[PDB]
Order: sequence, then C-alpha cells, then structure tokens
Amino acid sequence: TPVVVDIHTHMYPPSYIAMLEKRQTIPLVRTFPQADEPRLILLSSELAALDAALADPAAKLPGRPLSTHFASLAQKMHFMDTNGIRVSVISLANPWFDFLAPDEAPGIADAVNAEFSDMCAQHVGRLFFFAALPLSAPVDAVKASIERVKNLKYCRGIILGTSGLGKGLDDPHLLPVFEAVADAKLLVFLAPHYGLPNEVYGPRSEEYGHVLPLALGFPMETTIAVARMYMAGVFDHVRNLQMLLAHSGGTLPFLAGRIESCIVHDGHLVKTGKVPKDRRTIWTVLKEQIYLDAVIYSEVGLQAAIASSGADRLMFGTDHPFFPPIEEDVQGPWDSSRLNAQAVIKAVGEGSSDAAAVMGLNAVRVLSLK
Amino acid sequence: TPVVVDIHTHMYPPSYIAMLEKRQTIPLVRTFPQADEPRLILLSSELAALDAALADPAAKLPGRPLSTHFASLAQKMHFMDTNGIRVSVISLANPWFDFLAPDEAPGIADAVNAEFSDMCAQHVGRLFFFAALPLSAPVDAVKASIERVKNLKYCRGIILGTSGLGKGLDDPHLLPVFEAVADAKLLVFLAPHYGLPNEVYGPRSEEYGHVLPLALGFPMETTIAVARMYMAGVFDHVRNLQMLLAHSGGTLPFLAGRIESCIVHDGHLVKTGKVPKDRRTIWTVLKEQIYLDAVIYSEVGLQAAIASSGADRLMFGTDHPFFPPIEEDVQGPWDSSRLNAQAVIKAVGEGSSDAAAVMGLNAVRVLSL
Ligand SMILES: [Zn+2]
Ligand SMILES: [Zn+2]
Repeated sequence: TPVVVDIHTHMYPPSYIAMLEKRQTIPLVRTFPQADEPRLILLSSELAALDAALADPAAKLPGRPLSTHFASLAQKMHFMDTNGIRVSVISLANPWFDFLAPDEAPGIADAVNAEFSDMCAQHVGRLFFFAALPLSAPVDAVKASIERVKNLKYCRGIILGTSGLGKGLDDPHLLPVFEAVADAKLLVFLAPHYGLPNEVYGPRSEEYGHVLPLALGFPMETTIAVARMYMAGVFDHVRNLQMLLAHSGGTLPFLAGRIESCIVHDGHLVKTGKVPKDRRTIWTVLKEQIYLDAVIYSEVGLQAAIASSGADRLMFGTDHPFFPPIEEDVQGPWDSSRLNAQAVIKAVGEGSSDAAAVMGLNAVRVLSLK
Repeated sequence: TPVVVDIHTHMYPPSYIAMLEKRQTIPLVRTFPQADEPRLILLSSELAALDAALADPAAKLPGRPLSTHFASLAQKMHFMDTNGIRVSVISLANPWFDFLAPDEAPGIADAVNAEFSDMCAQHVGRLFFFAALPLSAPVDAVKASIERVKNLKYCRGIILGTSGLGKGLDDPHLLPVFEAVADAKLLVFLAPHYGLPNEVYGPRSEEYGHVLPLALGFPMETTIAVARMYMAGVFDHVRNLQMLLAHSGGTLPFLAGRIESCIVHDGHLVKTGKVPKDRRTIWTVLKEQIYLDAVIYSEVGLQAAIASSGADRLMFGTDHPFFPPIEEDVQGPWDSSRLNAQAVIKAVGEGSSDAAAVMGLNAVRVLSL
C-alpha cells in the first residue's frame, strides 16, 4: 500500500511567531526593515549581534531567518509535492514551550496546538501533528493539556525535548506525565535541541560551521536522554509508553551493546540489587517500546537501526526545513530528503515490503493515519 | 589456530606507580597496612577521604584499588592464557602523562617506556606495546621522545589521549607530532579518558553507577576528537598517518553519514570553499587512514564498523582490566572479553577468514608482529 509518510518535519505557526515577536528576552523574533523575513534569536550568544545590527546594520543579520520553509503551510505542501511525500506528521520546532513562564504556558500551548489542528484541517488526510506541551507549568496543568490535545482533530502524539520539567527525562515527577501520555495512546517523539556544552568542541569549532553541534551534539543529546530514562526504569514503570527517537536514536543502536556490558559489569548496580536476572534489557526495550526515525543519511547507520528495532519500527523522516540545498534551488527537490530515501533503498531493496514499511506504512499503522 | 591478538589492553607499570607514589597532588598513589593493594587517588573529592584513612585505620579506603590486574605482568599473562589470547599489545592506561609538568615529563616518559620494552622482553613474541608521549613538554622534546621509542624493542606504536598538547587534536601545534609519528611508521592508538562534562548526565547520574560516563562519555569523547581532527584537515595534511580508534570509533561508524550530510549542507563551509568537489570524505578516511578496534560488545555495532572500515581494518581487543566480572571468578575467563569474541563470530562466522583477520591477523600484518 506504499504511501510515503514524513514523521520528522517542523513548523513555526503564526500564533507561535507572533508570541515570539511580543517577547523582550530570548528566545524572541525581530523584524528588520532591511530584510523580508523575521529573525529568530534563541541563544544569548547572538543577542549581542542584534545590538550590532540594530545600531550598525552593516554587521551580519543575527540568528536564524524565519523563512517560508518554517512558517508557510503552502510551502510545506510544496515541499511534500516536490519530494514525493503524501503525508506529513508536523511538529513545532525547538525550543517549543520550554522557556515560557509557568502561568502563561498552558494558554499559549492551547493556542499553538489549536493552530496545528487547523493547519492539518486544510489538507485532510495529508497532515497530522505531534503536540507540544507546557512543561514549564505545574504537572496538573501539563496533564490537563494532554487530555486537551488528544481530543484535537489530527493530533497523533506529543513532541518532547530532553529537558522535561527542568531536570531531564529521568525526573520522577515526569512519571505521571508519561503515564498520562501513554494512557491517551499518544506516541512520544523525542527531539534534540540543547546539545552538549560548547566547550567540548574546542577552540576552533566555529571554523567548522555548525557541523559539530548538529552532527554530534544533537544525536549525543538524544542518546543521553533516552539512556537516562532507561536507567531510571521509566520504560518498566510505564509499559504502554511508546517513544519515537529522532535521528535513528542518535547513537543508541551503535552503543546498545556497550550500555548493556557497562550495566552488568557495574559494581554499584550489581551490589545494590539493580541488575536482577529478569531485567528487561535495552535490546528488549528497543524492540517493544522504541521506534526510530530513518534520518541517518547512510545504509550503514540504517542497517544498525533496523537490526536494533526491526524494519517494522523504522519510520522515514526529512527533518524539514533544517537542511535546505546550499547551491541548488530551495524550491526544487531537497537532496537532504533524497539521501535518506536512498539509504532505505540500499539497506532493504527498492520495492520491498520493508521499504514500503519504512517509507510510510509503519507510520500509517502506528499513528492510525486515517 | 591463527593468532589471537589483543590490541586494547592496559597496565600501570612499577616505574609509573613509583612516580605516582611520590606525588603530593592529584593524581597520586598511597599504600596502607590494612590494604593489600595500593590506592589510586585521581579526583579532588577523594582527597578528603584520604586523610581520614591516613589518620584512622578504621575508616574506609580511598580512591580505587591498584590491583594485580593493572600492575602485575604475571596477572596479564594469566589473563591472556585463560582467555585464549596469544599476543597482547599493551599500553599505559589513562591518565598517561597529561598531568605532568613540562620539565619532568620527558624523563618520566623515558623510564616508563623503557620498562614497557623490558616487560615485553620477558615473554618474547607474546608482548608488544604502544608508547605514551610527554605531551605536556615542548614539541621538540616530544619529537625526541618519538625518535627514542621507535627504536625500543617491541614498540609498535603510540597511545594518544584526546587532549593532545592541551587544546585537542585539531591544534595546529600538534601537526609536527602527527608528522613525526607517521614518518616513524608508528600506529597511533587514540583512547578516551576525559569523557563529557558530568552535568550532561543530570542530577541522578550517581544512581546509575559509572554506566553513563563509561557507556556514553568515553565513546562520545573519541567521536568528537576524531571529528575535530577530520574537519581540521589533519588526515589530508598527514597522508601517511594511520590511527586506531578505541571502542570501534566511539560512535563514528553510526554518525559518519550524518557528519557528511552536515558538511555538504553547511552554508559557512560551502560559501568559504571548504567543501570542494574533490574533498576526501569521512568514508574515504575510514577506509584509508583509520583502523577500528572491535571492543563494541554486539554484532550490531560490529557490522556497522566492518561496513565503515572493512573487515581487514578491524582489530580485536578486550579493554583489560577495566571490566572484570563482578560475581564470577576474576581469575577465570572474562565475560567482557568473550562478549566481543562472540560478536565477531555472530557477525562474520566462526572459522572464517574475516574472523581470523579481526581476531588477530590484521594486527599481525599492520603492526608486523
Ligand atoms: Zn529536529
Ligand atoms: Zn581504554
């Protein structure tokens, strides 16, 4: 039944952008009279470059351009139509609602999630979404938000960053949140943003552009977050929890064997009763509660992911709009999308049932894509 | 049967321990009457507990035990004999000489490397070693040390941490060192130690023992270090440089595709001519200048490593003595060793030429054993 579904694809909707425009501290959005697109500024490392451009506009324009590729639904549909994608499960891009004040967060999350539902309603059958949660608000407010979003048309899950309520995903206070999401039968899509402390990349990292934080920081962040969840016993505590991991689990398929060896050889864990004979291994969790996207750019990585979770638990994605062509027309086909489709072909063969599964039928099944 | 070679195996030799025993600041070693092993104190926090045991013989022993598994050559030979290993290429364990002052470092490195050669001489044909360098010293002193160790019997390469001279492996000042090691035809074994800043593991990390820093920190450190090397053009600048990466490249085989995609989609690099059409990709470097150890614990990881570098560039190792059995007899076979041997068998088949290659014949060829 080969339909192509993209489960890793992002937007900033109008209500979100307008909210950021009203902000006076990071993250926030400024519209310069020189440029046709607003500027998104997240890190305080470039709020300074704003002041330069605000006074001496000869300086480089700060932050990221809030392009049509992030903000325009028509642009999203164009991307889909020109890259052979039938269905997208769209999600709010980083940094989501993580930075919002507790009192304002639930109301803003409501408006933004409402707008996502309405965007999906413009192209019935071709658009679904993962909702973001107001995780800076009290847990009761978070649980109320979950019960709300599960009743929004076209919502098929939750997108979650690695910070949780502020102390990461092994925070015990998140257990009722995971239970609420799991009982609502909402898939959790875990996505990176915070990366690693920039010092790890050394004094020359800027010479390499964004390669180190994007190529290494993001997948390593995802790995650490899920490893923490696993070690805390979250998957054992919430057995109906299902997680989709960005970028083929970051590095989890490659390090799963090492994680297992380190656990069974850890003196502290063994001697305090944390390594019982009946323990569910990370391999078991990878087959039973984890889905992996196929945003890995190589048959080498993809084969490791398939070996870890199985071909029925891998899902195609593009990470649109984060990797546009630098020299070819951005309104033409994107090689960053094509790279992963090619990885799928080389890994399991073109026209195979496994290819059809990874390219969309797994997503159709798991997310009940009407 | 073809030779089984272990290329990832560590020791703290007597001269190194004696040097650490004389130190008054981290890292240091101290012995006690109530302990049958010396104590390795590597962290600032442990100094509090040192004085407590230094005062009271009732209090808890500080640091971690310098066991026979680290310190005894007879113990190393016993491990080899009970885990089916014919040859070990031994190396000084972390923290090596990184902490030493520039003036004392070359003399200490000289003594330690000479002792490694002498240890190998006690079991001719079964022991070789990677030498450690005094990288806190001036580069001219480092180059002199390199020319010395290459002429020590049984030396077959260099072991290198990720800090380099103090600013990592993409430090321009380190280029003459890479050139010197490469021109001496010495393999560089890159090993982790510094991991990641502990804050990345969150407030509950101690509840998980050492799992997060060891399972994630070490391989991620290796990945970042080699990626920095690659982006800096070190492999292009030193075309005869050959490097063996600890723990199957950390995560490099899994992230190589992502690294490449991020490079070709980087505006800054593309617009500044750093992504020319004839650039040697990370895949090419993985096949031409990188060897990977097989210390990966699963056929899943091993298959990715083999796909990346080829079966002729994978080498078996044990990481002895870092993962002893917790309950099982430590003088019997080690699970941590057999896991990797089993991974090889499950990946390329027991008795195959690929298996014989990974289990030792690659090391025999590349290191001239
Ligand atoms: Zn993303
Ligand atoms: Zn090691």
